[PDB]
Amino acid sequence: FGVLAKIVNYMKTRHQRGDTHPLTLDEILDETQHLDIGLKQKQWLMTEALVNNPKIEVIDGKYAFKPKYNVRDKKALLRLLDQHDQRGLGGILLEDIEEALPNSQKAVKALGDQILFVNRPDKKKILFFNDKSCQFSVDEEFQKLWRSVTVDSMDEEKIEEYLKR
Amino acid sequence: PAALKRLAKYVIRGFYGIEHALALDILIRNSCVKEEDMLELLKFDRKQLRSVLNNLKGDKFIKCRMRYFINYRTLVNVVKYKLDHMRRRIETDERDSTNRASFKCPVCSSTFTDLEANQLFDPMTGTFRCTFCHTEVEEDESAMPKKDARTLLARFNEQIEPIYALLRETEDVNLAYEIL
Ligand SMILES: [Zn+2]
Repeated sequence: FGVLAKIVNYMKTRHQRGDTHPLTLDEILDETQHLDIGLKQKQWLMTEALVNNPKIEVIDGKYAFKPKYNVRDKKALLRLLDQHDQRGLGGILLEDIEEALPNSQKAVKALGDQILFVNRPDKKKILFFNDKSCQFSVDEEFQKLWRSVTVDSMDEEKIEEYLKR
Repeated sequence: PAALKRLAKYVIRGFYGIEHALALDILIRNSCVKEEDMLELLKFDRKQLRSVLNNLKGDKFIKCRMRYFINYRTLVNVVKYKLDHMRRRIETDERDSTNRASFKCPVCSSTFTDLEANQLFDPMTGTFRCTFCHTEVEEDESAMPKKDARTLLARFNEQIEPIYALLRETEDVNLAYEIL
C-alpha cells in the first residue's frame, strides 16, 4: 500500500521534472530498485489498484497521461488560458505549479496580458480569470461609488421615478 | 439581448470588483444553477461567495427561486433601474453645493454667511467681529472647493457623457426593444 503511494508521489515529481513518457509498473520497480516487493503484491498493485486509479490511462500495456487528467503542453496553455468566451472558467495556482515550472514567472507575464488573480478558498489559494473593460472614471476609487447607488430600500427607486416625471 | 449583455459587461467593469463581475457574468446567461454547483464552478469560498451573493442580492442585482434548495438568477429589470439610480447620483452631484457668500473667522475656523454679516458687523472698527472670539473675517473655502476641483469633476461628468451617449443609444435600442 505504502509503496504505491510512494510510486504516485514519485510519478507526480517525475511528471513535474518533465518525463511524461509512457511506462510500466515493472519499469518503475526497476528504476526505484524495489522489484523485490513480491509477485503477489506486484500483480495486485498492477491489475487492481493502477486500473481503478483514474489518474492514469492504460494504453495497450502501458500507462499514459501519468499523474492525473492533464494535457501538459509545456505549461504554455495560452489558448487554454484564453479559451474564447469560456475563459478557462478558471485556472488554479496549484495545478500550474504542479504542471512543470513555478507559476510566478508565468503569472507575472499573465498579469500584463489579460489575466487577474483573486485569493480564493483560503487567501492562500489563488485562481486566475480573464477581465476586459477598463474602469470608467478616475475618482479616488471607492468614495464616489459608495455615494452613487440606489437605496437598498423599497420606494426609494419610486422616489427617483417620481422626481423624473 | 446581446446589447444588454454588453451594456451589463459595461456595468460590471464600472461598478464592483472582478469577483462580483465574474458572478454577475455567469448569471447574465440566464443561469439557474445550484448554489453548490455555482460554488464548484466559481471555486470561491462557500461562506465568502455567499457574502458576495448576499451583497449582490440586497442592492437588488439578484432574484431567487426557492426550489429547500436555493437558486440564484439575475433580476429581470435590465440594468436601467441601476442606471437610473446612478444618474440620480450624478444628477445630485452636478448641483452646486458651494455658497457664493462666505466669511470665516481664522481663530475658530467656524463658517458664516451673508445672512450673518448684517449681525456680525462692528461699527467701532468698520468691519466684521466674530461672535464668541471677535476677530476679522475673510472669505471661507472650508470643506469647499477653492479652484477647479469640484468643477473638474463636473467636467469629468461632461467627459463621461459622450462615452455614455452610445450607452444612452444602447438604452434607446433597449427601450424600443420593449416591444420584443
Ligand atoms: Zn471667532
